Amino acid sequence: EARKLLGLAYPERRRLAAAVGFLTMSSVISMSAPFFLGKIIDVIYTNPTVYSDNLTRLCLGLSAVFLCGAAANAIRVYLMQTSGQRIVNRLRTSLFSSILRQEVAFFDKTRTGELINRLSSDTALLGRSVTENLSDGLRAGAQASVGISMMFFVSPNLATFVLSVVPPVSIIAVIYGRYLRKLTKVTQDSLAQATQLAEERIGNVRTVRAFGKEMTEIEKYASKVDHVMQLARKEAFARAGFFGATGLSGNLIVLSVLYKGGLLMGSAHMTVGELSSFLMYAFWVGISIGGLSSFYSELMKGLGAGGRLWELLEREPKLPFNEGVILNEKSFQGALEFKNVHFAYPARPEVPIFQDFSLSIPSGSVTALVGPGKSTVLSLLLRLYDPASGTISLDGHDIRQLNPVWLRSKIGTVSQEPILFSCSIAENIAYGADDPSSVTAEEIQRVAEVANAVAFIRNFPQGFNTVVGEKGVLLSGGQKQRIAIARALLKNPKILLLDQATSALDAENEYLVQEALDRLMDGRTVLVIAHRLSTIKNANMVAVLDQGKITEYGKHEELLSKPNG
Repeated sequence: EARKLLGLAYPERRRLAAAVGFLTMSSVISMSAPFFLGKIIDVIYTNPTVYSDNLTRLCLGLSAVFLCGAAANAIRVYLMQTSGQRIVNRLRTSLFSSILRQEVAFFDKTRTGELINRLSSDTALLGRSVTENLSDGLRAGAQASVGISMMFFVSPNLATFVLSVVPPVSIIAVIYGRYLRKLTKVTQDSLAQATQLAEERIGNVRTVRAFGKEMTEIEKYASKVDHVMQLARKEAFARAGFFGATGLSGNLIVLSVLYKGGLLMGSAHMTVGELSSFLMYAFWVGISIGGLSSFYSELMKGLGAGGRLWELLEREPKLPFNEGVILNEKSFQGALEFKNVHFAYPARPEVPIFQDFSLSIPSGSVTALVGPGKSTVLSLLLRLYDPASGTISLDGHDIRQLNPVWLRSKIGTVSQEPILFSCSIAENIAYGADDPSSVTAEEIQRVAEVANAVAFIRNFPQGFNTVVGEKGVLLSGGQKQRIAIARALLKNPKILLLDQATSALDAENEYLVQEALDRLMDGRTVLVIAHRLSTIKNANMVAVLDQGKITEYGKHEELLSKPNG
């Protein structure tokens, strides 16, 4: 905890030291200002002598001290703010890397709102409570120490009087401040309860009107708001008492401090300037107390934010993200098998997902699953989740030992409703390739021509640089699926995993989709998951899944003449 907070400021060792030096300089040459003002006043009022040549020099000299204080304050502010920024940036980048490196299963139990809030709000608190708050704390502490210590040096007898009435009175103020707060909380609770009755009923005007009971709601609300009104009166009385007592006490305390200082004769006589210095120091101490209180509150909030931020950066990923082996050397075309895998979602272990599999995929096949949960094979083949009780083999060797990046690069998937990123079409297509920057302009046009997407990609109102997304230029479903079809062609997937929408679409544009969605059967091992009979009659195997198991694993001819039907 506290040991790790020192680590954050370790990159900034030289910047922060200068800030503390300039802070202490400013405090020193700012708490010796009341002392000189007393001398200046005594030059002209306690005994005027015969005060025009011994006054210009003093003011002219003190102006220089004021200038130095201003410069020191400026430099301190600049250094502290820059250090805060340069710590917050590092925290933000490291937190984003740690979050993005984690496994998929973590995002199921954690909402995006919490992660975004940690990414923006809490980092500001953790970067401000280690540099831009300790300066204020140190300044407040120095102010209080120098103020109280030097207040005894001017008049000890009057300093023991100001520490016998101010302390006990301020104790009552803290006690009296909680009564008003609890009364206000009570009134606010009653108002919230009354409002919760007026939001439900407006939400159900249809049912409150069928029976004809509408006025009765008006009297119920009237009674509730009257009850809220009566409790609010008891708050006003206490507030009036507080205001009167606080004004009277302050005025009488100042008058009593002033009055006593004129009756001290002989032993400790107070010239005009010394009284002014005394009063200034009292004010300074009064400010410093509130400074300390604010510092403590801010420090506690900062520790609260740090408690949550100090966790994601130190969490081990559940499954390996790198450090694998790539066999390559060709001799690999979609030859994968299953060994009766059993697993449910890690998010929900209640209902089973896959209880049995005996499915095999050969080279140059258009094998097609069918049934009624069958879409989760997509998740398994790309190594996002992990089998619980089973084994997936790819050309003898299993997919566990392989490096996930190369495996996910070779396997390419196409769906019906694809997520579209907020960028130009000239980039989204390049997103498939290994290097999105190293793409020629004509390659995008050629790929659009292959997928027949030039009808809209070239002819935008903003051209190729159109921002595509849910906002602004809304692309149609057919076009936004044709762009996805064109996306995967650049990475040359040896295994293609299509998908079928249950809801039908317009047949006017169906020719282009039928020329890209299932016309990509260019010798690639394809596991089409569809329901149309055309794919069933235009493929090798039509294996059927039902009740979490594989029943039929024959070609189309064998399954064509079912024993029952």
